[PDB]
Amino acid sequence: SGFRKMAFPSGKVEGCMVQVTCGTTTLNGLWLDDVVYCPRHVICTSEDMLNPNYEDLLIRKSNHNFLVQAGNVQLRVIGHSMQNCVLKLKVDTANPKTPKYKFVRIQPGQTFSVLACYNGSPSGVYQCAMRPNFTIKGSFLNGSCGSVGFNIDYDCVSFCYMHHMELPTGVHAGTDLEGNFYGPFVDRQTAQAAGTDTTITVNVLAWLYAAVINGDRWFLNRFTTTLNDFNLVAMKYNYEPLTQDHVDILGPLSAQTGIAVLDMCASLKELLQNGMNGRTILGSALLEDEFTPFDVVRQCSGVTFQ
Amino acid sequence: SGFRKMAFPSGKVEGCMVQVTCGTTTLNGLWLDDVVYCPRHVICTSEDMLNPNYEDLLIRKSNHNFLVQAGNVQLRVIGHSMQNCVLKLKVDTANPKTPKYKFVRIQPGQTFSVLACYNGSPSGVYQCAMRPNFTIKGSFLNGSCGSVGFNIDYDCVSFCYMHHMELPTGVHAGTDLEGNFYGPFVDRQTAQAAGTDTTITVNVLAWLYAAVINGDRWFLNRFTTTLNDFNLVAMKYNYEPLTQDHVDILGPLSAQTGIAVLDMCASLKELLQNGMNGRTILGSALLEDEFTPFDVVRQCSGVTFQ
Ligand SMILES: *[C@](O)(C(N)=O)[C@H](C[C@@H]1CCNC1=O)NC(=O)[C@H](CC1CC1)n1cccc(NC(=O)OC(C)(C)C)c1=O
Ligand SMILES: *[C@](O)(C(N)=O)[C@H](C[C@@H]1CCNC1=O)NC(=O)[C@H](CC1CC1)n1cccc(NC(=O)OC(C)(C)C)c1=O
Ligand SMILES: [Cl-]
Repeated sequence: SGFRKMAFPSGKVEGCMVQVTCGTTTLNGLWLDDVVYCPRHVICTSEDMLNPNYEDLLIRKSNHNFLVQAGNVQLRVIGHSMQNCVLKLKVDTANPKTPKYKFVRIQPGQTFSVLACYNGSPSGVYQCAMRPNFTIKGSFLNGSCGSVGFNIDYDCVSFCYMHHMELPTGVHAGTDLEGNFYGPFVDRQTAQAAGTDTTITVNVLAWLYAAVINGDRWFLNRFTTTLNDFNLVAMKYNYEPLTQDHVDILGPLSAQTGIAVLDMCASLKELLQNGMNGRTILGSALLEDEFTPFDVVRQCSGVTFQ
Repeated sequence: SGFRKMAFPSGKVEGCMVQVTCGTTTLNGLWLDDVVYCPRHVICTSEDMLNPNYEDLLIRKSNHNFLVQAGNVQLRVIGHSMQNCVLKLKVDTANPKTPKYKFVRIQPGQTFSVLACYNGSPSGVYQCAMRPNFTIKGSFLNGSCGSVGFNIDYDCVSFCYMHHMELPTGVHAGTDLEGNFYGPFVDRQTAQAAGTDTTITVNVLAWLYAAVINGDRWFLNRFTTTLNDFNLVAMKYNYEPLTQDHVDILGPLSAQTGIAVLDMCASLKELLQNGMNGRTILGSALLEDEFTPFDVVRQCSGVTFQ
């Protein structure tokens, strides 16, 4: 009973956070096995940030220019390389708390937990989504760079995000753990703007299913819709197109509630056209788009992590 | 920048969570030193839960009846006692990952993080407030009992909540770690209901401060109200009275933004009387009351925990 925006438990990632310092710049690093990963802009001064030639900057650095601290213990750096926009520091010590893990690149509309860190120390955890414009709506202050986003499957941590920068209107941009940016952003202190954002329709529908599961039913109507007619209405309110794959993906939730996906779509269509009339769904006065169908199943079925 | 509902890092609690099985009932326990703490209704069947005579049922229990599992490892139970609604199982092994901890009773209006567990394994983490009617709006399925609520200050875990119950309306009740219920609820199957709730005025003001810190300022106005005039209005909308102590507690946020509390209160008065008129504050179309002044200061100044 109840439905909450729920993060993964963070303990397996907490054990991997370290502090990386290069001269006067400090930020967070991820220590897995004998590698520490962090944003490459740890090597820049404020001078360099406007237009850094990173390759050039790194050449002038040495192993001993990188100070890596795990709690009380300094780790000796014995090597360094750059992959895309991340720096990999080989250290002499493998992390005894390294979990089973992999690195993944997620798609827009997918969700993940962020462990916000300052000076190598966990501060807080929260769930967000990769927006269709390839930003995230995070909560990040100066010092948070190198904080990571992740999913847990059973006992395997999938790392999908590392934090690099803030963009206009207080949204955030970063990379996968191979150092490729999500979206068309660069790690440069420069004028950059995200595209116009849209609502993740398939996630809105999953959350309507969560509502029904949790006993909010008032928005169910008597109608059905075609996919074509649903999209005509959705386009008009800046919703992402719903595809047949999305319809198929919502099938398990549809079977659990006995409400056909295109019946739920007719309900959503009406909500978009007429509004909510000051009425709430799962205690929300707007439609929520940061739960995937899998997130809903997980929470409503009680999936747990080893 | 940005502002999210943020839980504490859950790792220190995760290392304390175990599974407690008695006959047909499995739920979660908290393993600290050589004691496992769990809800005493673990000892009941179904006909027991009418009005269970806990003291009598416990006498008939053997230590051997309590199957405590910590990951792959059976903990041997060597004693058992009851304190109010909590069972203390003495086991032959002290938990090596026992953090620094305290047991505290929180006040209504204050927040904490919930680590929702099933079968002694973490499922997720989220932030809650102890409501003025002594319920929490959580997300708990069958198997969740024994999940705890906590705060962390530096390296110290303050355990404030252990989960026992769902009520009608999909809200939740439980005890402190000395086993005393928050509110007038009892641990048996008997029809039980939350009293009427109220909005935590001081928390709504803190969140309006959070919004200003983040540059969301459209609702600010040049007007001022007296405290009495504010309370005349807010009380009509089922908000808690704002006291001078609340005004003092908001001092830091007031000083940080330069906006006097009684200035800010005129915004709140106007938002109550006229609604938001299609706009949002920190992405919400409703007034949020589950951030304390401290939560705002912590998240907006990046304070850290290890
Ligand atoms: C990390 O480098 C860090 N040390 O934590 C920084 C985190 C951000 C600070 C404020 N919020 C954050 O998430 N990242 C930066 O400071 C980046 C560096 C990046 C380019 C390599 N950075 C530098 C300069 C400016 C900005 N952003 C900025 O000015 O944003 C607006 C919205 C004002 C245009 C930035 O992100
Ligand atoms: C735990 O005991 C557990 N095993 O996990 C139960 C957790 C709840 C089940 C679903 N969500 C929960 O939070 N708690 C109970 O089942 C309690 C037992 C407690 C009192 C000793 N319990 C027992 C009977 C009834 C109810 N509530 C109930 O039926 O509520 C509705 C809303 C259906 C009227 C209850 O919580
Ligand atoms: Cl809302």
